[PDB]
Amino acid sequence: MFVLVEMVDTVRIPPWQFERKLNDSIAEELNKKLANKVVYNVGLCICLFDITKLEDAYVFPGDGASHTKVHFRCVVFHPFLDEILIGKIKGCSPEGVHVSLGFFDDILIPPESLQQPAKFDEAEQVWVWEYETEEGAHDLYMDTGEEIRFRVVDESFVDTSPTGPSSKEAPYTLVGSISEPGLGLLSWW
Amino acid sequence: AAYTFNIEAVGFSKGEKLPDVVLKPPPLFPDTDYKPVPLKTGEGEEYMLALKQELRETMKRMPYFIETPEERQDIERYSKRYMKVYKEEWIPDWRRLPREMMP
Amino acid sequence: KEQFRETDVAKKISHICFGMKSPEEMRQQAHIQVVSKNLYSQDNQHAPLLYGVLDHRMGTSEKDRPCETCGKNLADCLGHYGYIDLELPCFHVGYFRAVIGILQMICKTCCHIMLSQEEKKQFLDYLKRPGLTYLQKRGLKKKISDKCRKKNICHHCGAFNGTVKKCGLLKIIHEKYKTNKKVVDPIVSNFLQSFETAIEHNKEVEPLLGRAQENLNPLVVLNLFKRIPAEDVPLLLMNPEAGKPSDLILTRLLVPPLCIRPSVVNEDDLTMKLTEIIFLNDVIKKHRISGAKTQMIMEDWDFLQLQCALYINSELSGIPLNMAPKKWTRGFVQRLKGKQGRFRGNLSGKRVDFSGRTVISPDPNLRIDEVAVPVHVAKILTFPEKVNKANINFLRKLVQNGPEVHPGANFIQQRHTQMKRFLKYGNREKMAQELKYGDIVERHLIDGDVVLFNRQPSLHKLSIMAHLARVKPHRTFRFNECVCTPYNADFDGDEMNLHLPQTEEAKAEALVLMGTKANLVTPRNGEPLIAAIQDFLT
Amino acid sequence: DLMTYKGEVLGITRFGLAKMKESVLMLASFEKTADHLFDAAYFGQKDSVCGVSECIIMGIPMNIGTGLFKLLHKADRDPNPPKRPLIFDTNEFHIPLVT
Amino acid sequence: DFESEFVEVLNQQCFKFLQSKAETARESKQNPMIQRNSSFASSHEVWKYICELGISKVELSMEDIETILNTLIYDGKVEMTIIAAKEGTVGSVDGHMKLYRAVNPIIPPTGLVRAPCGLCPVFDDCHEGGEISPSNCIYMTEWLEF
Amino acid sequence: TQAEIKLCSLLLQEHFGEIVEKIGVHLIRTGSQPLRVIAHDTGTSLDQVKKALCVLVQHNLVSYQVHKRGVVEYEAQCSRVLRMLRYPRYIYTTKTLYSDTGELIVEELLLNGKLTMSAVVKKVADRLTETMEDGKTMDYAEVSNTFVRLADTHFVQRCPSVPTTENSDPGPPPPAPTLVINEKDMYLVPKLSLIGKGKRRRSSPIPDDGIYWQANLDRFHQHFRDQAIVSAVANRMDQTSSEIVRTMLRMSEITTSSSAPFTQPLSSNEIFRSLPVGYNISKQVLDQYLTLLADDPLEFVGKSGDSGGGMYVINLHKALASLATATLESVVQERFGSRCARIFRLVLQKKHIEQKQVEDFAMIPAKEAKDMLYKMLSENFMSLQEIPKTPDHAPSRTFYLYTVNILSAARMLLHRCYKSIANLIERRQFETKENKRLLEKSQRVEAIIASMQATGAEEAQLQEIEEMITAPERQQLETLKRNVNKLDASEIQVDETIFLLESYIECTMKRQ
Amino acid sequence: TEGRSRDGGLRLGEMERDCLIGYGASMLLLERLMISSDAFEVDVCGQCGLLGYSGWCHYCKSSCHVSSLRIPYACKLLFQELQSMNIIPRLKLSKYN
DNA sequence: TTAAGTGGAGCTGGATGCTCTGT
DNA sequence: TCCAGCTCCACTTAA
RNA sequence: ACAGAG
Ligand code: SF4
Ligand SMILES: [Zn+2]
Ligand SMILES: [Zn+2]
Ligand SMILES: [Zn+2]
Repeated sequence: MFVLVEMVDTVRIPPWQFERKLNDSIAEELNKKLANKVVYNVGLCICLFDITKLEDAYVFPGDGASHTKVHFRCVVFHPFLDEILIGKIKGCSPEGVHVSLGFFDDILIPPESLQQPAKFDEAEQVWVWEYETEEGAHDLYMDTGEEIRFRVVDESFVDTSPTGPSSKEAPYTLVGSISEPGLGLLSWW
Repeated sequence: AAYTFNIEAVGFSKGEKLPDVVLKPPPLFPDTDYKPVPLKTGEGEEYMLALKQELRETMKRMPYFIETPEERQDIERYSKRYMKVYKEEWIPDWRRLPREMMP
Repeated sequence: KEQFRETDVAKKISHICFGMKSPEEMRQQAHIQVVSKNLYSQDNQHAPLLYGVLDHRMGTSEKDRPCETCGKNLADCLGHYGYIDLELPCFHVGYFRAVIGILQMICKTCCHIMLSQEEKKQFLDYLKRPGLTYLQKRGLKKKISDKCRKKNICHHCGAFNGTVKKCGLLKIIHEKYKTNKKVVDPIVSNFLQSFETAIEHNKEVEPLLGRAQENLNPLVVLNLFKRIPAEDVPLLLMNPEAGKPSDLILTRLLVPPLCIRPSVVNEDDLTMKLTEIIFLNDVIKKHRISGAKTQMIMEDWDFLQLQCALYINSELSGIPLNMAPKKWTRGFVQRLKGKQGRFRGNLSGKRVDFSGRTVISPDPNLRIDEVAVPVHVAKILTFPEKVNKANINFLRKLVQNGPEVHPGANFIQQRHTQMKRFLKYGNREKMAQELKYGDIVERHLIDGDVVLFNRQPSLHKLSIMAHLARVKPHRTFRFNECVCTPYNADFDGDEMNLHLPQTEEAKAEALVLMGTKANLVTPRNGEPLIAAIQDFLT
Repeated sequence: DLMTYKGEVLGITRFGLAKMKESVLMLASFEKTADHLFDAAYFGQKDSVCGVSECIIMGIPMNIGTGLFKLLHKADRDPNPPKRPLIFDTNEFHIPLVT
Repeated sequence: DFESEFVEVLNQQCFKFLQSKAETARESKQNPMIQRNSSFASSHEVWKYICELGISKVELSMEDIETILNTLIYDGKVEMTIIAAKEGTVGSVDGHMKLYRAVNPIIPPTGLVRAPCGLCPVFDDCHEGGEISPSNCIYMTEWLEF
Repeated sequence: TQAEIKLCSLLLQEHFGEIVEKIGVHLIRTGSQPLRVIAHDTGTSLDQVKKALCVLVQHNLVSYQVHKRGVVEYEAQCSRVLRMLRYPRYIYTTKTLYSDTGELIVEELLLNGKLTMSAVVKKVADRLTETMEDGKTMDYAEVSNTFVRLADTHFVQRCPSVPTTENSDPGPPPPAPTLVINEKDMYLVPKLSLIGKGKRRRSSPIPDDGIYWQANLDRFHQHFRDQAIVSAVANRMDQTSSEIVRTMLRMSEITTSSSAPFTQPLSSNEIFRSLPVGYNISKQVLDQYLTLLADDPLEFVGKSGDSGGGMYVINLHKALASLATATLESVVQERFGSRCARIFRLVLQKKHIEQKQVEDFAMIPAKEAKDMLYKMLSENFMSLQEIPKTPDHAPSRTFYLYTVNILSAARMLLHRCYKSIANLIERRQFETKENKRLLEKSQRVEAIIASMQATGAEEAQLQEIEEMITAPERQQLETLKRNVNKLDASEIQVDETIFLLESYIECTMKRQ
Repeated sequence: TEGRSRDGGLRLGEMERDCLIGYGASMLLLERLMISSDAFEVDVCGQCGLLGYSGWCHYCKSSCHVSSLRIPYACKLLFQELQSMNIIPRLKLSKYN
């Protein structure tokens, strides 16, 4: 479900690390700058996948470190629209249902895309669903959060960059839907 | 305190009534005494008002309005044939147009 | 969780493109509008005013009071601009000779450039060739303006275009109505008789009307230059992405940050010029309301042009006697130009630290590559030795001795920190134990340091050479007299300079390239200069 | 040869140097320091920071001397290293769907 | 000045007399050449009428009103044509006589004044991205409301 | 012309879009260029440049010529881009002289740029079906019958023709065919025997090929010039006198240059038969009008002859100078008030004048006149002569004669107009873009009514439209429309000012 | 500062500069005439080429193009004296590679 | 006869060494 | 205190 | 601003 992103960078290798093969030292110094961070237009970087090319290791004047331009590919969790995923409920809230996908927690099920039978919680945090035959409106998305299946209808990037001179909002947002048949808790289908 | 130039060469022969010191800068949109003339109305001047709005809505739909091409669509899907933006194409008269412009 | 951001975007300057700001880009840079003439409040609190010059929204030039825009001290702040609005346009004195040039090329009636279709086609294709250099542009401007001056009628509107020339300090005149002994031309004959209302009431018009001409002025030339077609702007050799003809006439003026003009010179001459500009802008604005005569308004405008021009360049030649400054003042041009200006005094050469000076005296028991440095200079001139596996146990002993014993150290600095611990205080035997790799110990100058050595007048490269220091008790600098001939030194109370290179790369370039053993022969004829002298020849 | 390489005998005066040297900041750091800076504003000239004098002004190391060459570190490196094969998204299993 | 609060009422009073007299000929509609002649007033009759109204104790001397009527020309409200003094009740100039008639303006007010831009005092400062912009102008935000 | 290029950028974006306004503005700003560097200076791909250039040449907005070594250079026609703004006034004025068929002819010619005579009579017939009902077709005969009447009146004219390759230069094909205009056949229509009917949008080889036709914009300006002169005479003299002027100008149409100081003279003997029969005027009274017009110091007419009875010419240039001055005085009056407009007409008649004479002549006191005088300098309505006593030019020893120059103040005032329209468009587009949220929302509710309008459409959908939360929002959409309708209407009305000022500037230039 | 009374220091003149060029000593000339006098950092916006502050460009009202350049302070001073003269030094910065 | 291209003469603006050491 | 460019004005050729 | 020193 992931993608590769082809990226370039100039990596500074300091001179105490000259006792190590360069392809090992470069990869470590790249994971330290990319892992668990969102790169704006492309998504959340998991780790470096491989180095595809490695240019000349210049030494610039006034420093002793070596600078080398690296060509590399990185595994990034970018899910395409209308994809099916499975994940666990962390919380119920008035604004909707919040889903976790392992590492990723900013998954929104909006109430405009929830199941139609029940749509306004009666002063309760937990969301509800009513079926006439079974369960009299007490069926619920439990706080323990047994895995739901959801379909990612929308995603948005918000540019979390400094405004004004210098001297926490979620930068990657994902919006699901659950209204289709076959979506929901796994035990329902 | 005196300045570099002599103030008597500018004026002020009496020795008083120098202009005051501006404290706050003047506002960006100062108030004006005069107002615009109200518009011309009529059965003929309003028909030009409606024809002007019908030329925007038509010339955006006519084939001369070359829209910018889309790119970097992520994946292919079966909803591509259902969502293909169909529009007929105009062709010029290549006698008048130069040879250097054939597509 | 967090978004990626690059940590430290170091970049390299690729080129400087010069240009000029439009009056409405000035308003977009500047943080405040300046309107008040008074430097300081009248009351004893000694605050500056909120919307006058010396306002701390434009930065600070004293540690006592911080900048308002970014809340940061003198050491941290780059400075910020304000602007002054000018009620009437003025010529910029640096661009004035270029203002006339354009008015000699453009038609004064429709603002098209006075060239035929063929000459326009020619020069526009000259300006296409890749790699057009600065000299070729200056030559092309001459040939373009040459043709425009030999034409007297416009190909586009047909109006007559006489000579444009200077007519005194910051004034321009256009000879639209020349007159000749021949049969009188139609259009000039209409103008000469239009004066009928003036002649009825003013007798003196009738001699002087032969000398009546179009007095070009900033209110007109700003209105012409807005109307020049953008197709014809490249043929004036103006680059249309660095500026426009409209920008050459200043209707707005930036005031520099306070750190350009520090608070105790009290105020700098730029700050007092800007007061006078603001005052005269209030004089002119009031006289328009109170009904002064045109003789007064024009004179005041003439003052505003002078005060702006003397703000930029205070050495103007043609200043009338009833307008001349009583005192000399630094304009911007005077602090750029000359021996004590920026380019010679502060940019090409500058005062440097880790330097010393003393009387020189002989010592033949030193080698020719050595120089004796007194202990009093060696305890001051420190070299930053980076701590590593080869020198850790050596630098510990130097840290223990501390500032007062000669093989010692004045400062210690931790790995990723930029403050410096002054090693005179604290217990040095504890600070020696807590040395880590990557710390910097600022040790004293010791035997075997590469040190630069230079007599004050330098006529050739051998007047500055690198020597290995050796520390000795007496105060003078000392070297073997075989090296007197390169320095032209004579030990009669002569003084010489010493520089301690603060970088490992600067040691190597000094040692390999500038060492005395590498410089036994002069570059000129290849003859030896370090050799025997008197009492070594006898 | 410096005096005659442009076909005319050019002096070592400010006038000869203005015909030999293109750089504004070099020209402005010798004589007529005001006029050269206003002309560069008018012409919109861009200045190559390559020359010796403007390198010392801008604080960058000059090309001549020790600046003419670059140093590479002789690290133990393998350029164009072995790539990880993809398993899924290879071309032989994914012939296009549409005609 | 003579008196600024004095001339301002005489300015309209003279034009009302010329407007009245022009209205008589337009209502007469007998013969357009004769009607054009009838549309002119005498330079002496307008003075003798204004001084007879009795606005002020000071006498409205003919040598002043002869130059006051020029202000109605520069407001664009009246024409003046000199005629030879072939016949006239006084003939106030040797061989010459002066006629006055009210006239309409040449054209209605233009299109630029109808737009707010035509009257703006900060027109030189207004730009797309600036502090003063059409997208944030107060002169348009007011004038579009009524 | 930075105001012109800013205004041209908006017009091309609204009528043609983003990847063609880039090429259009670049041609206006730089002048003529070969094709390869149009792409390189812009960064557009070569295929998009060809698409952009071919649409701009279709609507006659760029020309092309062959040059040395056979390269084509394109060249933008700046004034013809601005005349896209006057298109509704053209479509209205054809509806005044001609029926609704003549309205739809000019609409198709202006929107497609060039059409063949067969193509226009087809597309006018198709579109006029919506104006009619109950079986009656539009037929191609009554379309062409108006087109040939449009042609004779010169409102429509043939485009420059391709040359006959067989007659001239047979051989290797040229890079561009070097088109030329033929003066004989501009107003000579092809004859068409084919007829037919317009299709009512049910949705369930060509003889005049190469005879392209386009609107003759210069003929509309000769119409609008007449209306400015005729209406000025209608105010000053009488409606009857205005008709006499309208009679002279309508005869002048076919036999005079669109740029000349004087038209062809006509005798009063031949004016008499041309005036409509309802005007109960004798020939002798007609000569009373003509002398009283010629007596006017505005001099809209003059004598210029004596043969065949009374001879009279109407002055084209001198009428425009009056109208440009009346335009120039009217903006002074509204911006600074009547007392300042007094001073403007004073200095204009007393051609050079000083402050002490201005207060004397206008009966405006000091500290009120001088404030008005000094503002008129700073807005470039008025000038200083500055006759010197000495070659010092010192302010203490010179007499500052004021002057008004009409030509420079007309060019200055025109520059204010181009920026004024650009501002009005910028306000409309700002308020349209910032309400795209509500405009989509108000579309989608109406889309529920438009889509599935009749087939299977139950009545149970008509109330669910106002059930959305957009019902309170509606107050904003009434404010939107009243804003846009005032901004659009002012964008039309400032064009009345441009045409008056530009026609004066157009005629004083000889372009020698 | 200027001299012995003020613990001033010593001058590397225009003539000593000419000596060091003739040795080809490019890094020593950088150490003496930048690092041990007036080393500084400025925020430069890569879009407009003007100087900014604190990683913010007031001209553009954006934060993303700004970058740090190592510059002598006297040149920063020159680049602000010249802008007040309305001679604008618009910089362009490449990466250091 | 005069339009015009080029000689000769006067006006204008630029420049004139490197540092410390004190009052 | 010494020295290049810029502009004004007489001085032949040429139609 | 003046005097020194090399
Ligand atoms: S401020 Fe607004 S209303 Fe006034 S001229 Fe500018 S855009 Fe027009
Ligand atoms: Zn600050
Ligand atoms: Zn012209
Ligand atoms: Zn910026």
